[PDB]
Amino acid sequence: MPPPADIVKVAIEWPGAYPKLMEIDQKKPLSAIIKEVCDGWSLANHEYFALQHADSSNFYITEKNRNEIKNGTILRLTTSPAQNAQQLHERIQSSSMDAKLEALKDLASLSRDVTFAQEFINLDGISLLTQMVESGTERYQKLQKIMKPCFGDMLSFTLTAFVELMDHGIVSWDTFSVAFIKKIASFVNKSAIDISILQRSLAILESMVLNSHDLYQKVAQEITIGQLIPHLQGSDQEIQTYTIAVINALFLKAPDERRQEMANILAQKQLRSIILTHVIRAQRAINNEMAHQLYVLQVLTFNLLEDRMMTKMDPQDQAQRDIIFELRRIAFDAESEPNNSSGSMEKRKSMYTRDYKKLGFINHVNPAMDFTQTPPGMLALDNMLYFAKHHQDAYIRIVLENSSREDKHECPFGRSSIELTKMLCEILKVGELPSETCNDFHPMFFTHDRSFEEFFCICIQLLNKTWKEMRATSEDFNKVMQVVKEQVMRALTTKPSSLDQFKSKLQNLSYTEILKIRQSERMNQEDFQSRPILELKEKIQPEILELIKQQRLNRLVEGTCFRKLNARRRQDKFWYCRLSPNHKVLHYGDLEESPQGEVPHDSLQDKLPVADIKAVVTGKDCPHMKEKGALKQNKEVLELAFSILYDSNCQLNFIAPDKHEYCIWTDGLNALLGKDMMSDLTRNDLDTLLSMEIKLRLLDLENIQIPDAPPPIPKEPSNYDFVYDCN
Amino acid sequence: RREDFSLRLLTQFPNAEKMTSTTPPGEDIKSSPKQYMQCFTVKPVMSLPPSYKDKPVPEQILNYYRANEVQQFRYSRPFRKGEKDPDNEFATMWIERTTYTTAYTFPGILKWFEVKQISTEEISPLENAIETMELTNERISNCVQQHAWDRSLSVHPLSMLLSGIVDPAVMGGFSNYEKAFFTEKYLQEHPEDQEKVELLKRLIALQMPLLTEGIRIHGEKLTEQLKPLHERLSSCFRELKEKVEKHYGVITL
Amino acid sequence: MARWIPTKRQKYGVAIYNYNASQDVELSLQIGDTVHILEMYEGWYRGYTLQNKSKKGIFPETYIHLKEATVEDLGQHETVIPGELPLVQELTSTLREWAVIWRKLYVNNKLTLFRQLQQMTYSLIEWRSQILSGTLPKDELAELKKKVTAKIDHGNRMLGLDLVVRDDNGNILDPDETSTIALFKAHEVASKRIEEKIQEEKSILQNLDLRGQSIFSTIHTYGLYVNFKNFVCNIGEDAELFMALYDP
Amino acid sequence: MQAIKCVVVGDGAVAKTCLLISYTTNAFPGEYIPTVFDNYSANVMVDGKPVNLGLWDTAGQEDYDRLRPLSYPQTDVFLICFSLVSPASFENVRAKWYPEVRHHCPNTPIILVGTKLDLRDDKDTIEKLKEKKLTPITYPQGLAMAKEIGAVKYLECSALTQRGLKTVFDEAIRAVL
Repeated sequence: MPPPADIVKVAIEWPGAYPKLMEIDQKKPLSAIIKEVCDGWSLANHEYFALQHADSSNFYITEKNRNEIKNGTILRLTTSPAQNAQQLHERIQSSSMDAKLEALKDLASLSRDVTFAQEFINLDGISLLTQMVESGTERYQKLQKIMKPCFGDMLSFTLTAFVELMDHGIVSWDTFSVAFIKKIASFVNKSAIDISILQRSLAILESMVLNSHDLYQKVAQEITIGQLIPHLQGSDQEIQTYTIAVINALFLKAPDERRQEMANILAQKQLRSIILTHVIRAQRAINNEMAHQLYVLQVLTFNLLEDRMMTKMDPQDQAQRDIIFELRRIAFDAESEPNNSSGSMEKRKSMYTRDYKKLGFINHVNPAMDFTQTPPGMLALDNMLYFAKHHQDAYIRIVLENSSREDKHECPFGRSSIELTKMLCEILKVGELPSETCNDFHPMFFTHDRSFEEFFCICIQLLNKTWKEMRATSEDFNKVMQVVKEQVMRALTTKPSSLDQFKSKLQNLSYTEILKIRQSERMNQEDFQSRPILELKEKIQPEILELIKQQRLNRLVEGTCFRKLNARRRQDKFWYCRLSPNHKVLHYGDLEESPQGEVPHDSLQDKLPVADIKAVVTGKDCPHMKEKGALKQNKEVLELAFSILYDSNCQLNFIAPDKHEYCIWTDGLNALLGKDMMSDLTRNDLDTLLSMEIKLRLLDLENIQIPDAPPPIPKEPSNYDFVYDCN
Repeated sequence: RREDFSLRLLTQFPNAEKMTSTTPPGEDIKSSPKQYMQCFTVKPVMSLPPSYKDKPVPEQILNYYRANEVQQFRYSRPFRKGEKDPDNEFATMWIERTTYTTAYTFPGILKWFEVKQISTEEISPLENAIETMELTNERISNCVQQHAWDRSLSVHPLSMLLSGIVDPAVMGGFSNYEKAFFTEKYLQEHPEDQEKVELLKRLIALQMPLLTEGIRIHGEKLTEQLKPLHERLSSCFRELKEKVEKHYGVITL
Repeated sequence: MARWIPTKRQKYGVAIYNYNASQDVELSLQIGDTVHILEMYEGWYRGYTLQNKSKKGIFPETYIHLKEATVEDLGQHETVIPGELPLVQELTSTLREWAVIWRKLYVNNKLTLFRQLQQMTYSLIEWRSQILSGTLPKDELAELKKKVTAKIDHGNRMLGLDLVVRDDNGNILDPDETSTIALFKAHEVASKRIEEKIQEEKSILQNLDLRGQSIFSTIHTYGLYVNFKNFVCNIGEDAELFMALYDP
Repeated sequence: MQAIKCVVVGDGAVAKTCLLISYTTNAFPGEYIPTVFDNYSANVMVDGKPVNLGLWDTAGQEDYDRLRPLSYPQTDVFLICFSLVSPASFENVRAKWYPEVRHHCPNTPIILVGTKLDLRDDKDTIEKLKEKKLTPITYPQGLAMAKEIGAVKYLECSALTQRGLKTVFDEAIRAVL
């Protein structure tokens, strides 16, 4: 509630005015402060000047931005945002050239000013940008033909102002006319140009893409994959950034049917590899933004594989049936007669049985029941096809090894391929929706168009070689599959950057010696933490958390003199909330200013089951805080405001006496919700107590140490023929 | 009120789940776990004040015996039986009032008790009209009498009544009687049960002097704001007077 | 599962780490998961668990951290120093008592006392660890024995528990129920120390110098610690500082 | 011991009759007794002291505007009503009832009250509203209308529920007291 320091000793200037430092009070309307300042500089017409910070902002002081007036921040009086907007209509659209250029650099610098943006959008000067750089382009053609460096700089600043006024959105996005995209095209379509023009032009390309899908379609004719590459070849990092962002945009707003096409075109024009050789292992830097761009390229190829990942395609379709038959022939024929290539149905069942009890398939009526689970289904088939094209060596050897073994040591190739593909898809983020969140990029994916597929082939190779080193079976098929996934993790953490490095890392991970190194790292990470003992501790976890929960629930029972919606004027800043031992009824609400708090009776809000209670939202999440009128409470009770859902019309918009008890209450309610807690006190107390507790267990073993790793099991006499009986 | 009591009882219990067909029990619930219950206010059957059978008993006496020393209870069951005309609700109203005979009489040693024995009834809209209008009449008797002894009184509920009765405004009860029973179509549906409709005629007949005390005490307690009221009341009142004389065809008294 | 042997050399039925529930009475054992075993098979041990002394637990011999003896420390001479590991094992039992006692404490909020409980507990456990070897010289054993018995009785006086007895070398010699009057007077002396300690707690809760003289009644030789730094001035000539104590 | 007049009016397609009669009857939801008379009453303790009250349950047709003002004096509070699932009721109230009742007793606490809260979220009903271009208008704009008048309070109930119905009448009685 209470106001900040209103009396503030700030410098107040006007360009050319020597500052005079008073004790300005911020409470009175800013018209009066501007009035006294202007009269001090002998200025009438107060509404036509607005103060602004002499900060790097140059942002005009309105009522929205005067809580940024801190002791020592110089105030620089100048024209009010509406006056600056009108100044800009006349010095952005006009026929003067230098005035346009400098005023437009001003407008670009000033668009970030929302206070200016209000009246400038009321003036609609972005349309005036439209005229100045589409009409103005043809007014001065005779000599702009030679002014084109300076003219391009003018139009680049127009682009800057256009985007930095479009972001406000108070003016609709389509303020530009088609000649605007004609100029942007002339920037993207043509040969190399100035860095600023190309930068802001690619920015505006991706801006129209962002605006609408129709704007996407109409900009696509100006953004061609053939012409979008020289911007990458424009060695400057930022040109590469924006051209890859435009690539991502073209992937994004296109229909998936055209998304496959553009993934193919990315493949042919080398976009994958050429961006690899221009940024990744070249002399250009991977920023966070370059990480995002390369990541979204790889993820876009991934999610155009997702078209064959997500869905469940036909297992028994005759075309896919024949293509898996030809895959199983080019794979299995090294141990098959030439008769079974096109054998009868009865022979198909017989060869299924012989050749798939060698692959432990439960349903041997159709191997497609090992492709009937998706992802990938048909894209495991695609992996088989790629091996037929690129990795038929690993394909054939892994098939033959498992084609020579009925026993459980077998590698169920339909099953192994399907589940290997799906696991490395989830691990490698194959087929995910592109999002800027994940901020890494894998160069190993940019070393190969189908590096996904070679990843899968090399992991099947390492899988089976390590099986012949780990005598792995198909009852451990899940277990040794997790072993192979661990191999993949111990590769990916080291971040292999290409095909050869991934090969070398996986082979070095092939249980030769580095096991002792990584379990030594585990011994190190128990030496201060006791990892087997961590298993011990967190094993029986729920006792301490549950007792904490019922503890805090008791606290809810004994509750407090809670606080309300603006519980201020004769209002109950104090009202009790007693849970009854029912633990279904809560006695709370508009309860009087209570000295001892809880009188147990049918409170003014006497009932509260978990049943009506959906969830709680805390602080600014409270719709009464999101209430912008009579329920405007100040945000310092954030740690006090909650809002529990019930009946979707009556809320628990209420305030807490302080923070930690607020946390305790919310913990208890979440316990009623049956979820985690939200007191840090909770985590701290639980960790210290359980740690000490388990420390209160070492009392038995000490002065002799623990075998941390599990010993073997000394054998028993299986019978119960006790030499000494029980009891 | 009812569900305040429902709340207090749910308090008493875990498994706060309520039956909803408030009148009948549920056989599956007779055996199924997950305890059920159902709450509904019931009707305290009037006492039988001994030795007061006809005497000029005052009000306090009757009001006290009204609520206490009670061992019978009813619960009136709105129920459609017949054709469901839109214009009316009365064409089907059949009331299966439920008898509640408990062991003892409130007040008692316990603020509640079991029921010892239950039974139901079945009430024709003929009858329904009969007793409903009847009880309405004695309610009028109550208001007129209570201001017949009291004077320093809020005459307002008298205005309540005289308004509500004088115009069956949103729904015309008296014409409803006419159409439902007085019309001979009913006396082909229930020819022999003209014995009933003649009772209703007798009832509106006795209503007439009763509403007449209503009118005269209104006039005595008439204040200037009651005047437009009373003019419409008396207008429609001798209107319904001649109605009972001939249009209702009841023999007046 | 068979070939079990009647012996007491498996009362060290002591866990090493987590296990599984493969047997009827098994689980991921804790650290202090002692099982008071009788059925002695070579590779596997089954006998009454500490948690359930009416039920066995069948646990692998290498998973067992067996030691020869019983829960005792002096009959088979499992003391690192003779006779006082009986004290530390009863201490451990007392620690398990404190364990549950606080595991009811948190529901009430007096829990600063809960805190000081665990801090005394940390004192106790680190003493446990230091005495787990033959570290200290034996006079220090005596002194710290008095201190740890002090802490034990402090807890039990806090926690409405008994009076333990026999301060020196065992706390339990005296309750051998051999004499009787000595028991009464030892109970008496323990009560004295308890009352002294609660008085000193409620007094050092207020006073901080009467405690000093209560300590210094016996000893009367002390040393006032002096540490001089520099005389701040320019004497310009050689000087000599003469620090003597004077009684006006 | 005391009494309180009050009036209720609303659209004729909703029969607030059912509301009041089920309330004072106290009977089960959707099982109330339909009577032959209007103008119901209730003797209820609200807070501390019991109070009687009778509700002028009036016919709402406009041609009955000529009888209703005769009872306008000493209307302790009024209860203006509608149906949530009826935008037609919205038009009725906003255009006729709200204006002329505001005119008639401009200085007396007034609470608008919803209706058919259960029907307001009947999916078949609201899909009929869309296939008849009636809008299943929700609470917040109803509250917005309450602010339009700045009514001393606003609520909704539902007859097939009695939800808030008790509370409806609770604020109703305590507005006077």
